[PDB]
Amino acid sequence: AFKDDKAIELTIPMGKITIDVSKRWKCRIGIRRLKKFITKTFHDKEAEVQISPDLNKFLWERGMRNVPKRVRVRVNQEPYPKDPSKKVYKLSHVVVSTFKGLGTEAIAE
Amino acid sequence: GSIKTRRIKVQLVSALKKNRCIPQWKRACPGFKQQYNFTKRSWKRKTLKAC
Amino acid sequence: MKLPRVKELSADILKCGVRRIYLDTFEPSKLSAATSRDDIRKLIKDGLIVRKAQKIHSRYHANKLMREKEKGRHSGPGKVKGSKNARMPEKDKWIKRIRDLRNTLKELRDKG
Amino acid sequence: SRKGKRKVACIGAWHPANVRRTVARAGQLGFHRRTAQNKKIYMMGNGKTPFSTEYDLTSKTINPMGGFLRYGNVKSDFIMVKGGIQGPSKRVLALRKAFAPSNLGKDNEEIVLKFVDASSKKGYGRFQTTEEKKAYFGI
RNA sequence: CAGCGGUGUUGUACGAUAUGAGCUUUCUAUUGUAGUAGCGAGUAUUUGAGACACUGGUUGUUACCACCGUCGU
RNA sequence: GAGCCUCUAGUGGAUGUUUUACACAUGUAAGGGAAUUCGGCAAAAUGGAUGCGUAACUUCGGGAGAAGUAUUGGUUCAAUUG
RNA sequence: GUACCGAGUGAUCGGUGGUGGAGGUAGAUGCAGAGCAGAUCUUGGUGGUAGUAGCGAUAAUUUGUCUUCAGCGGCAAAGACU
RNA sequence: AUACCACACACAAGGGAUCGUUUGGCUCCUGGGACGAGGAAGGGCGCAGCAGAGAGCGAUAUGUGUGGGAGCAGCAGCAAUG
Ligand SMILES: [K+]
Ligand SMILES: [K+]
Ligand SMILES: [K+]
Ligand SMILES: [K+]
Ligand SMILES: [K+]
Ligand SMILES: [K+]
Ligand SMILES: [K+]
Ligand SMILES: [K+]
Ligand SMILES: [K+]
Ligand SMILES: [K+]
Ligand SMILES: [K+]
Ligand SMILES: [K+]
Ligand SMILES: [K+]
Ligand SMILES: [K+]
Ligand SMILES: [Mg+2]
Ligand SMILES: [Mg+2]
Ligand SMILES: [Mg+2]
Ligand SMILES: [Mg+2]
Ligand SMILES: [Mg+2]
Ligand SMILES: [Mg+2]
Ligand SMILES: [Mg+2]
Ligand SMILES: [Mg+2]
Ligand SMILES: [Mg+2]
Ligand SMILES: [Mg+2]
Repeated sequence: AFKDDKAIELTIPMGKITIDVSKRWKCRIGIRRLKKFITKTFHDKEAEVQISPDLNKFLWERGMRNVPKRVRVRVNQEPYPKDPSKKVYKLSHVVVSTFKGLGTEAIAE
Repeated sequence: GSIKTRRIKVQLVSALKKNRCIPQWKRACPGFKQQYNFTKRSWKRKTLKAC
Repeated sequence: MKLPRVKELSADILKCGVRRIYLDTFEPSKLSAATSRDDIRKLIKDGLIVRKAQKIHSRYHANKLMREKEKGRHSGPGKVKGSKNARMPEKDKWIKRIRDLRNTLKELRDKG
Repeated sequence: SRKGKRKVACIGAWHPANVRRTVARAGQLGFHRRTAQNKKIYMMGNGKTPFSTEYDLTSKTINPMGGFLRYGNVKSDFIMVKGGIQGPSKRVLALRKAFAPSNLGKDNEEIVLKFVDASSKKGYGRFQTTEEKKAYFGI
C-alpha cells in the first residue's frame, strides 16, 4: 500500500469542487469530481477509484440537487486485480461529530 | 381475439403449418436445387386476410 | 430458470406484487436450480425468498388537524373557499328543524 | 422577428456584388493594444512607509484593509494616477514620458490631497483601520 | 487539509432555563394530614451567536524527483 | 373523480466535456409610462369567500359579480350557527 | 479481353507478348429488327458533397457484485416518477 | 505540396458488359375438336420413415389384372415370394 502500509485519512471539500456545477445534476456530476480530486492528490491520473456503498448512500442523502459540505474518508491503495499494471484506491466513510481539528492523518492498519 | 368462427380457425391452423423452412436432409439430395423457401412469412411484415 | 421468473412465480404464491419479493444473495446457484412451483415453495419455507414489509404512511397530522378543527381552530374567513351554502347546506337545516318540531307536537297531542 | 434580433439586418446592396469591410460582423472583442495619453501623477510613494495629509492626521500606508482583492499588499514603490487604466490586476504596462506638452487648463493645474480611502474592497467597507474596528466592536 | 491571526456576508444556532392572554384541578402516601399538578401561540437569557467563504501572514501533518517523441552536434 | 403531495400496483439509457456567439423555453429591472407599431400584438395588472354599496336604458324578465370600497394567519377563550 | 508496335485523308484494318479454354474467317452475291452524347429518354450499377448534416420533447439517476465476454443484462442497497 | 487535387502505367478491390452455349419462346402447316344430376368446370382440406413449396393421389390417399424386367438419387431400411 502506502508508506509502511498505512492508510491515509482525509477530508474532501465537496462544496468547493462543485461550485460551477448545475443545480439540476449536482449529485450526478459530484461523483465524477470526487474521483478526480483523489487522483490529483496522489498524482496518479490513470488509476482506478472505488466507492464503498455506505459512502454512496451518505452522498445521496438529500437527493440529486444537493451534496454535503465536507466528508471524512479513509483511503487504501492496492494493485488493481483485473489489470495489475494499474493501482486502485478504495474509499471508506468515517463518521465524525465535528470537522474542527481534523487535518490529514496517516494511521497504521 | 378470443371469439372465432370455425371457418376462421381452420384458416389460421393451415397458415401455421405451412410456415416452415426446408428440412435439413433435403439439401444433401443430388437432384435438389432450392436454397430457401420463398413462401415463409412473418406476422410483422404481411397480413393473412383471414379477417 | 432466470431470476426474473422466480420473482413472478413467488409473487403469485405469496399474493403480493413483484416489488415486495427479496431474493437472498449468498446462494444464487440454489435459486437458479429451481424448476417448478414446489421447488419455490421449499425455498420460501427455508427463508431464501422473503416478502418485504410495506412502506409507512402515518395519520399523525391528519388526526391532529381533525381534533383542532373539532375544537374550532382554523376555519376562519381566510381559510374557506366555498359558499356558506356549500359548507352548511340550507335545505338540510330546514329539514332537520321541521322534523323535530312536528315530532314534538305529535307527542304532546298523543299524551293529552 | 424570426431568425434573431441581435444582428445587422442588411449587410449590403446588390452592387457591388461583395460584402464591404465597413460592415459590422461577429468576432473577437478585447485583448488589444491601446495607449492612453497625458495621464497625470497625483502621488509617488512606498508600500511600507506611512503618510499623512495636512488635514488627515492619521498615519497609514496605501494598502486597504485586507489588501487588494487578488494581489495582497504593496511592498515596493508606487505611482498613483487619475482615472482608469488598461487591463486587469497583475498585467505588465509600459510607461513613457509625454510625446508633446499639453495646453489644456485641466491638465496643467496643481493637486492638493486632503483624504485617501483605505477601506475594504470586499463587501461594504466601513472602517479605515483595524483600530476603528476594534473600538466599534467590544474588546 | 487543520489550528492561530486577518477581511467579509447573513442576523442571534441546538439544547436547557425562565416567563406567558387564558383554560384547568390531577396524582402518591394513607382517615386525616402531608405530598401534589396539567395544556398553551409567543417572548427573554446563555449568544454580534451559529453557519459559510477568501487570505500573496504564520505553525503542524500528508503528497510529488518520472516518462514518450522530433530535430541537431 | 380540479391543481399540488403520499400508500397499494407498476416503471427509464447515442459518452464524455462547465461548455463562445446566435437561438428556443423561462425569470428580474433605476427614472419615465404606449413616446413603440397598420393596430397595446405579446406581456403585466385583476382574481376565492364574507359584508357594505350599486347608474343610464329596458320587451319590466333583465342590466348586475354593474361600478366603487373594506375584511381574511396562528393561539386561548366565550357563544352555539348568528 | 488487355498492354505495345505498324498500315490508311478517314470510317476502320493487321501483327506481337501475357489472360482465356472451344470454335473462327478471306472473295463474290442474297435478305434486314444493320452504326448514338443528348430525348426533365428506359433498365441496371457507381461517385462528389461527407466520416459531414443529424441520431437527446417526456420521470433521472448513482454505487457494489456476478455473469456477459464485455449487454446502464441480472441481483442487492439508495435516489426519483406516474 | 512531404501528405491535398489531377492524369498515365503495374498489382489488389468493385461491378456484371462482351464472346462462346440453350430440355424455352414465336410463326407457318397438318391432325383434333373428346364436359355436367352416373354431380362438371373452379375452390378448400387431408395423405410420405425422416417432408415446407411444387408434382401425384383421396380415409383402398402406390389396390387388382395384363405386357415387360433390376434396382429404389441422400441416411436408414426394402427387393426374382418382383
Ligand atoms: K375476431
Ligand atoms: K400483422
Ligand atoms: K332555497
Ligand atoms: K436559542
Ligand atoms: K444573542
Ligand atoms: K377518487
Ligand atoms: K383531488
Ligand atoms: K398607441
Ligand atoms: K395608422
Ligand atoms: K400581429
Ligand atoms: K312601464
Ligand atoms: K355595462
Ligand atoms: K449512352
Ligand atoms: K446528336
Ligand atoms: Mg413570424
Ligand atoms: Mg468590492
Ligand atoms: Mg422598469
Ligand atoms: Mg420602479
Ligand atoms: Mg412612430
Ligand atoms: Mg392579448
Ligand atoms: Mg474443350
Ligand atoms: Mg432499330
Ligand atoms: Mg455539427
Ligand atoms: Mg409532477
